[PDB]
Amino acid sequence: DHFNYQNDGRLFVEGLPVEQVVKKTGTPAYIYSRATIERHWQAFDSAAGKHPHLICYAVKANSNLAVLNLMARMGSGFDIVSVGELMRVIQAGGDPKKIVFSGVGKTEIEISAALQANIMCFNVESISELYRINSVAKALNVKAPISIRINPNIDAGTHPYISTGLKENKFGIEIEQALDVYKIASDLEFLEIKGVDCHIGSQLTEIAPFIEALDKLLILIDLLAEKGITISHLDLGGGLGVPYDDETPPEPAEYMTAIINRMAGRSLKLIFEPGRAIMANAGVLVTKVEFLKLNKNFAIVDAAMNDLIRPALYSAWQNIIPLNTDYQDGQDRPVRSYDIVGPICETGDFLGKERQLALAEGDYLVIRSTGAYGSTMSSNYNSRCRAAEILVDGEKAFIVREREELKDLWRGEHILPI
Amino acid sequence: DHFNYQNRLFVEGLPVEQVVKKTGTPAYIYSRATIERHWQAFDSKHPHLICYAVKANSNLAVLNLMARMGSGFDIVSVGELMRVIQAGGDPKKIVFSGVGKTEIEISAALQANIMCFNVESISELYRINSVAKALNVKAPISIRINPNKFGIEIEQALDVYKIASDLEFLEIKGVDCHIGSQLTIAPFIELDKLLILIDLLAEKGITISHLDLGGGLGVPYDDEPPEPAEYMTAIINRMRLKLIFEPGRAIMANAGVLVTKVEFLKLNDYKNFAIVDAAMNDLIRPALYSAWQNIIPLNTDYQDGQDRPVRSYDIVGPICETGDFLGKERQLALAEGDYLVIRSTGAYGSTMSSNYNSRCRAAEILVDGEKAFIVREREELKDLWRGEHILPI
Ligand SMILES: Cc1ncc(COP(=O)(O)O)c(/C=N/CCCC[C@H](N)C(=O)O)c1O
Ligand SMILES: Cc1ncc(COP(=O)(O)O)c(/C=N/CCCC[C@H](N)C(=O)O)c1O
Ligand SMILES: [K+]
Ligand SMILES: [K+]
Ligand SMILES: [K+]
Ligand SMILES: [K+]
Repeated sequence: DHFNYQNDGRLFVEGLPVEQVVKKTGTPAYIYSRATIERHWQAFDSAAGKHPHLICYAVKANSNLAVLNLMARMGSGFDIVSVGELMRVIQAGGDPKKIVFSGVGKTEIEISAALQANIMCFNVESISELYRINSVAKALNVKAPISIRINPNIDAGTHPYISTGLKENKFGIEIEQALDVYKIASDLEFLEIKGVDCHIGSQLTEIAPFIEALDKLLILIDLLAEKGITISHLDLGGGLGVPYDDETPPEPAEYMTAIINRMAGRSLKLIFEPGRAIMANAGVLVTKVEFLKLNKNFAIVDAAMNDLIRPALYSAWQNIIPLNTDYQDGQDRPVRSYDIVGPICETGDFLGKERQLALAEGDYLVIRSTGAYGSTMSSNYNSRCRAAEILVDGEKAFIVREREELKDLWRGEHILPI
Repeated sequence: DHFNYQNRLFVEGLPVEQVVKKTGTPAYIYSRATIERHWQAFDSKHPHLICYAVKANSNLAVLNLMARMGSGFDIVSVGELMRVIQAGGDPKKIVFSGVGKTEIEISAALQANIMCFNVESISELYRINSVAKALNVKAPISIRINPNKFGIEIEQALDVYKIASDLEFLEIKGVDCHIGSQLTIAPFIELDKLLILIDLLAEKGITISHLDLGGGLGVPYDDEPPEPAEYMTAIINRMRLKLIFEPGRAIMANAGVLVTKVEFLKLNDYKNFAIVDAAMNDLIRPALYSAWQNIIPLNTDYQDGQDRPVRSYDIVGPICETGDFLGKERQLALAEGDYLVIRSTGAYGSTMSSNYNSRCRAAEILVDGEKAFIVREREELKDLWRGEHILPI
């Protein structure tokens, strides 16, 4: 990424010092690198090269309009999970023909809207859902393009977590029943089979499971050919992991080449739905130290679990680094071991534990790797306003989401008449 | 609880099916009577104030109910301060907790002339004093004592209470604590150590006008202890002071439910799923804490002749994570299209909700006898991207 300390000592985001942006906007603030976003999307797109492909960015990772728009300009497709996401993508100028719609709980209203926007494909997750789609397509007199989200029989002795996740969880149709449901789809008049889909998990740090999944889906495609069902594309979902702490996942290029090499001599169109791998390290969250409480030690900062929930919800480890490596204001900064915690009234409200840091009250800290599943999971708990989000381009910073104002908190609320 | 089966499930005088028919699902539904009863149970001589913990449920109508009964409020942000004022609450009956209070929040609270700041750090004393000084007022204060990022350890109580005394624009009014939540009596009482501390402060010349015992009193979610009356008694009996209480959950938890519609049933030999239209962005307690929330049908005796084989279901929402669930392994008789009611969601329900997956926040409805009011309108899609802009290249 383009978050880089300089000979100066000061942290920069592309051409701008981070301190400079947060001085205008205040904290807490999400800050995104345009260059990092673009580089990361391209790393995926290029690596797929001559093989017929679409990159359907997973909107759920970060749905900000400016962010989406960056993708839309580069010609990206989008993977969406709601009508809210559909409208976000259209708003941002994304091509609805390049939209696939995932989700186990799609409503008739959402399916109608997506049909009327003429999206590429519905990635279907239940039998009940097939009937619903067909039923809505019928009422509009169109033909709904569909894949089935399939759960391959990944080998558990080689990928135990992925394998049981597939088995235990609400997503997809188990491969053992693939043909049966693909059949039902074929029999349905207002559906039109276009593809096969899967998504095997998230933050995966190995190529093997992806390949394993591909293999079994190719086998399935072939079995479907023989049964006189034609398959125009194969959607391999997202799930490619990133370095948060010490992990070394495959980079997008390597992940893609393995997948392409496995495509051997086929012309089948490959759809990918990455989210995290594109956005995670394309953003940070900046926060200001309010107080230090010394005993265990606490740095109390102005960001909290409503701004970033990943640590509280998943025990995610997110690196926390200072805004300057060489402070020359002569303030006393004893290195100590701090829990970094926010103002919210729960013990669960923390951003990181046991960090070795040299801090004075008033300092700014940067939480790395917060570009994915950061602002999208944010809330107003404790009636805190959602953070500003800023997009940096070279030497220009643009506010791509304004900090909420207090009077927005109770918008649409009503007291009882007396 | 005025959520009661009566034929069909009713909320006070109204069938639940009737309200959700107008508003749609998902929807939070609150009982006015239950809220009032629960606040009164606590209130019902010894000089006291009940400072409802806004964080549990900060909806304006809800806050207003408390305000009408003369309640005080415990707040943790300027956002909560403004909510309480907006709902017609008395700022003189507001105490302000929180480890991370900003100068801006302290200023606003001073200017609104609140009862007390429950202080959690030394640094914070200086900040308050510093802002009070700049406004030329005297900030009323307790120290939150730990008999966690929270509080001052009792071993250092006197030392910091001293520092406070030495500060001119602060004025020591009280002693405060909050020991945890969903407790679940013995730990409460084990008060004792704070009274001892008060006395040690008297001897040091300091005087303490009030003692704030926080919230934390638990409720029945599944099979769980003390009702408010009994909790209070034990505290009174063990007393003399003016007692401040900050209950949240014990007032609101079972004063509300969340209603949701079954979209699909996915059947497998291995596991079954009811996919509903509510999710972890509407109610995060199961995903975040593995909280058990009871999930019950809208009707015990369905007379539409649909086939409802009893099965074991996980109840899950439309959000794209395995973590998005509302409850696990429930024995339920369901058909697609049925409405389910998730109980005990009046506290830490909507207040922790978000827009993840670009889902609009649920409508919230307050029932009074035979009248239902929409106390929070469902968000519209275009509210999702409020304040967002694409780059102009
Ligand atoms: C059908 C489908 N496609 C694509 C993706 C994108 O996956 P990615 O490449 O971003 O790993 C997901 C993510 N579904 C799961 C999201 C889990 C993230 C969690 N809130 C977190 O913060 O880690 C998905 O469910
Ligand atoms: C000063 C103070 N008063 C009252 C309460 C809560 O009162 P209760 O409702 O316990 O009577 C809390 C913390 N409250 C702690 C967090 C709330 C629980 C979590 N979100 C949950 O859903 O279980 C607090 O910090
Ligand atoms: K067909
Ligand atoms: K957002
Ligand atoms: K004083
Ligand atoms: K715009």
